[PDB]
Amino acid sequence: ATIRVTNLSEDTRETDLQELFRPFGSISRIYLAKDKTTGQSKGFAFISFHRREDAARAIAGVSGFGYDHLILNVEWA
Amino acid sequence: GISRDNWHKRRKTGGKRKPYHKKRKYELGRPAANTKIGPRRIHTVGVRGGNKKYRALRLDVGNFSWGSECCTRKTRIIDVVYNASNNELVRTKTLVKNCIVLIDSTPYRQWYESHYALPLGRKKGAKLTPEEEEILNKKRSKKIQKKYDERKKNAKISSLLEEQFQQGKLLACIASRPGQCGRADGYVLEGKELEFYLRKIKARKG
Amino acid sequence: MKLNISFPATGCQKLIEVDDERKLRTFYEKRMATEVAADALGEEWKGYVVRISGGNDKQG
Amino acid sequence: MARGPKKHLKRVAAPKHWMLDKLTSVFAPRPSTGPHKLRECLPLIIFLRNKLKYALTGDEVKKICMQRFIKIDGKVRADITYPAGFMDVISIDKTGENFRLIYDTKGRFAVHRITPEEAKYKLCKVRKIFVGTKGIPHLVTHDARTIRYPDPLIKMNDTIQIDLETGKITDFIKFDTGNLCMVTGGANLGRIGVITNRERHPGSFDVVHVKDANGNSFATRLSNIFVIGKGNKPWISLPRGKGIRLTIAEERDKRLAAKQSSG
RNA sequence: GAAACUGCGAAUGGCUCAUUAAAUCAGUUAUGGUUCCUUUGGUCGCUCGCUCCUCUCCUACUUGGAUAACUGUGGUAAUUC
RNA sequence: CCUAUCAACUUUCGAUGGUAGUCGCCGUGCCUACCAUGGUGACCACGGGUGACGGGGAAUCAGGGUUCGAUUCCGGAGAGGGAGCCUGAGAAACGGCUACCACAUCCAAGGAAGGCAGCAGGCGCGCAAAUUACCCACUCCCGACCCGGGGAGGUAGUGACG
RNA sequence: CGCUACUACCGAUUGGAUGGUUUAGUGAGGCCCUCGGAUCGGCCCGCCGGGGUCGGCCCACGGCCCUGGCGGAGCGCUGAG
Repeated sequence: ATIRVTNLSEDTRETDLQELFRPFGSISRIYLAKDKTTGQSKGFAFISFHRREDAARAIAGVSGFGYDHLILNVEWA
Repeated sequence: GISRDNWHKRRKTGGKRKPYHKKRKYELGRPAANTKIGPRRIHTVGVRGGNKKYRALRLDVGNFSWGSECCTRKTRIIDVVYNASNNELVRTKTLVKNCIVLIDSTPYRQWYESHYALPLGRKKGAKLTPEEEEILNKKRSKKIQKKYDERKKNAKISSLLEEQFQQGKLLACIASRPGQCGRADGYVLEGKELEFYLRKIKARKG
Repeated sequence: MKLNISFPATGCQKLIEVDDERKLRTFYEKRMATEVAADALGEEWKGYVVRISGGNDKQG
Repeated sequence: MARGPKKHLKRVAAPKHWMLDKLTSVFAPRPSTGPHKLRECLPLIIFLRNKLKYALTGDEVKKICMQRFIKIDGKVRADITYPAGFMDVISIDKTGENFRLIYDTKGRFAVHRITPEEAKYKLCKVRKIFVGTKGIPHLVTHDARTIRYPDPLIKMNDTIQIDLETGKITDFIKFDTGNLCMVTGGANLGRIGVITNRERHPGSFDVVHVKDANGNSFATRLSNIFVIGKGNKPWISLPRGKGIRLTIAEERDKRLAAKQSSG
């Protein structure tokens, strides 16, 4: 499905997330909201998995898992 | 759909088989005819490998054979008195192979009296009065002597047969599948078999 | 709607546009076989008996 | 799946004794349905353009057939992959040449010209002799030809001269000990010889002890023995390679001696 | 001779090995337990006269009547509608 | 093939058998009545696992063995997942159908049409794998047919698997 | 006993996720089966056109019969539906 990720840093880009979400199955694509007028990575991302099982697994784990000294928040989009 | 295979169910060992392929047209195993008693309809059905199979829905006539005289006559089948496959079949009046049915006495008796030119006895008062007497008199003027020489130990037939004539119906056994053949044909019960079926009919009732 | 009225003696057919409610309404709740009177539509369909035969809805 | 029978056969999966190539063509001719089984058959095409070499395309093969210059068994065929078999005669009516198919003991189908006298008839062994419907008798030959009212003393494994002008039985030869046989299939392919003894075993499979002309003795199943006439009385000639049996050493000596000695 | 009806192919072909542990499958056997178009070979007048309606059942020098393609009018935002 | 840190198992929704019937192209607990209490295991059953399709075959080994097999051929199986069905001798068929479920598409919002584990190609995936090409002339297959159609198949291109 | 790093274990949160089995309930769809008659003709009763016969050998138009046309009566009664 599509899952939303929030509480991203501006030092956390698509590439940093790409390796992070591989133990929860292979991502199809990682879209990340950027605005270059203010900041870099706004704070919201949308990761798109190919399969429904893989997507749900991510939401469960990643929520409570630390990455760059912040608690990532993941939830169904 | 409705199914018929050996690659399902339990093993000898107490194991369980796991499928071989997915249901196929050959396995089809069509629902029952459920043919009973009422006005005749039969339908032609297209079945596997080509060929035509009759599906009977309602039958009420059969071709019942008198096996000790080697003649078969087409008669009514009015009811199921006994069936040994299931008791319910009798009650519901569903015709299946080996149903013990009731057929008319009168055509078999009429055939015998005419053919042998002497009556078995007297079936009934009503039966006697217009003809039976006619047959006894003979239409042979002339060739009376020929009949007497020809027929020895007649003016009678076997005890079991005579007893059934008195009842006004004869017990008969269905010797064909009424739902697949489309024929409810059978042979008239006689000797030991008739005695046994009457014993069963009496045993079950009451 | 447009009535596709055919005279089958001549083998002809034509459309006509009738949007007048009274002229139409006569043919409503008729089923394909039933006769109707076409007198409603004018003098030129007066004395005509019409057998409804079919047609097409909206969305085809 | 598999929802029905194949209508194709690949090459390099066809029977060896047809003498096709390996992988240089990806499809074999495949016999049509007919009187003989596809293993033992020889599609018309292989005979016509691979042995007698009258075509170098498939386009030509179809065009040849449509001329209808070819009769097979006295009857007029036009099938591109006709399922000819054992002692089936091919009749070219444009050249007056009659060829029959009989095994080499090498195991290769022989191109074996016969006279039009010997192409009048062929000897066919009875497969079943059948009391048919309404008490009319029939014999049925191996090549699935049913002849009604057959001679009233015949019994199983008899041979029967079938005639191809007019059909029907044109006498018969009775099955007896010491009859000529050609043993077909197996490890005894294309060998000719007498009988000697037929051993009978109740239940399936009965073996027939054969002795060949050389004096090599062997058994095979009755099924693999085909009766081709009366003992020491051929009705068609021996084919190339002896048709009896020859050793690989002898065969080498023939191959080198004949080659560069002709022309 | 476009078309259309009719008949046949369309189950074959090609692809991939997920599934399944005596299941599949291999080799050896069976169908006397059964179905099979086609091809190849036989089987092609008749009711054996309803003790000839079939000499009157006298349509045999041959019966009955409807759809396509076609022609015309059309509907649908969009359909191999 | 591996497993006892799987030792008892199979029928109340038949487990095995007798008898009789329904049903099926046809055998048969296939299904059902009635009637029996069977059937199977330390010679590993039963249960669990499995990148577990099977064979012909492949690689290395003195010999003995060990390892490999989706993959040019043969058999079986499936065509997004399930279930049902029509045609036909043969199909429970995705370049047929129908429903639902998961996916995707058009929409004027009423509706409507769909299945590349076919050939090319693209996306995703990864350490990993090619032309959106040309042709039915060959090789064969199909048809009413020599005549037509074929991503069957041939042909080139890509190609330091080797 | 101490720095540092990895791993298995136990763990509040009756943490979360996914897949397969499960009682019971509900149950699409098709198939089978009991019905139904939306629908259309056919064979019979009016007028005619032809033929024919029992108005009429003027046996001819026509009535009447047959069949075609067309409507109506019972829509009677068979088949399809």
